[PDB]
Amino acid sequence: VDFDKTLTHPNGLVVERPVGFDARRSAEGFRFDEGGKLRNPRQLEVQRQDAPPPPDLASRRLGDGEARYKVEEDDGGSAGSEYRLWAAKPAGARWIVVSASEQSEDGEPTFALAWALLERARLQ
Amino acid sequence: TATSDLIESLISYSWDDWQVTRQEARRVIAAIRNDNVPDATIAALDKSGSLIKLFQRVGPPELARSLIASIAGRTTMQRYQARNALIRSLINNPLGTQTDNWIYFPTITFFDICADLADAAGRLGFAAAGATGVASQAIQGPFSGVGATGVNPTDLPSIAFGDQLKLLNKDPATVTKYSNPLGDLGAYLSQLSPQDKLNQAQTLVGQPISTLFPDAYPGNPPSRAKVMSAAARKYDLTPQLIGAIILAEQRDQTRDEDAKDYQAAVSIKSANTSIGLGQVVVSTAIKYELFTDLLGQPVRRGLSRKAVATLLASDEFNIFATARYIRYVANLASQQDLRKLPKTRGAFPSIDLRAYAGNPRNWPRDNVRALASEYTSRPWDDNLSPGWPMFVDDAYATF
Ligand SMILES: [Ca+2]
Ligand SMILES: [Ca+2]
Ligand SMILES: [Ca+2]
Repeated sequence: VDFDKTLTHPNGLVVERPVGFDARRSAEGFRFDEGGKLRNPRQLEVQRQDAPPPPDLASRRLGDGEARYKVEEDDGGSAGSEYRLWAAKPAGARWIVVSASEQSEDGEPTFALAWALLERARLQ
Repeated sequence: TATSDLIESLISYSWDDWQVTRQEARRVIAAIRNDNVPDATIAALDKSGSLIKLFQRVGPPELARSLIASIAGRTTMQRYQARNALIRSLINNPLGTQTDNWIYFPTITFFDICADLADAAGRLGFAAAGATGVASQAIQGPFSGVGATGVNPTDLPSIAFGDQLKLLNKDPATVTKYSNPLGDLGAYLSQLSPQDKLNQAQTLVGQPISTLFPDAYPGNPPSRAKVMSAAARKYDLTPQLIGAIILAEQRDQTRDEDAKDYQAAVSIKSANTSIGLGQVVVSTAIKYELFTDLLGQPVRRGLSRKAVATLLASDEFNIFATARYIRYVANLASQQDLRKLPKTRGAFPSIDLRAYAGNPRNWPRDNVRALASEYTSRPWDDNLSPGWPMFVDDAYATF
């Protein structure tokens, strides 16, 4: 896992843009698309969301805090099924949410980059 | 007769409960395959009570396969009689054909699969023998999978037990070893001359199918090219389009990846991998019943998940599944609202949804590029593969 320059959103969101990824200012944060012309590129979205996440979500510890996530799988193609991570982290009063997708032939991916990107995301 | 006399005398050359000599069995098989009146021969063996004897005395399962497949395939009016004799013979020898590569097919299923396969081959027009092809010797790197090589994924050695656990544990080196070999799709194409590309295409397409059921065919197994043409007519596609889709997959495939694809699918974990020539995903083949045109419903209702994964490693089944699925992705495209696929329209400005409903002879090239994207990835969700469209388009241009 690796990042370079930091990106700041008018809505008070601070994060680093992952190396090898193109970035785009989004409505409530940033979208990162893996660079090059890959067969099966990773897509990443990080956002401030003022509304809370739902219950029922199996959680995990994200450093000095707790994260709530869900992984969903759809049919994809040749490169494997589509896997979609949805993970949210408490930040002050609101929350920061990360979204990632990736195809896999070999079961659920770890989503390491997405988790790194969430954990190191700023509430200010 | 005129082959039953021969066969009748040959089986008198053994004990009642013991199996005939390997070479005698080979001679029975050959006689069966070389015979001009196969139904009559069956009817004859049955009159004399020699038909069941034949199944009892032959042989080890490797030779039982050849015998069963040969009879099931060449046979027609009298097929049911061969089917019935085999059934009574399995009372004694239960294991029959169900071992090795074929352990996921009960012996009666092996028979029915050979029957259905031979019938489809004559009917769809791919029964006829293919010339020996020059296969690649490669064992590593891009284009070293069954597409290039002829080596059935099912024949590859077991991945070392320890390495299997490293795979489950996501060990980077091990996962790299058993993964897609290409990152920069363009750089790979750049290093190939037009002659190199054409060579890969002929190697891919000119080889005999690597089939789990060789003796279901009247003579030798057909060229892959012939099977592709046949699937093309069946699905209103083009052998060039099927060829390009598969060439692309096979470029981004290795021998080691063939081993993981098949072994992980039939392992305790029944992984949901993509297998064989067109890299069909196991669950997709089940979901959309991709074998519909080669196997009748009776056989299809009975196939285990692991039998399906095994069939996908048989070239003719894989080619037909791949074609069925391409035609499915095209019909599904036909019915979209291009307005709701802005990124698709954006990436492929000459896309023509209506043309997808028809033959690819009249598809704009952007239709091939788009479908390539939506073959490697989920179809028509407006998320595109950035590199695959150009990759498949290069293969298509070669064809
Ligand atoms: Ca592959
Ligand atoms: Ca695969
Ligand atoms: Ca897609």
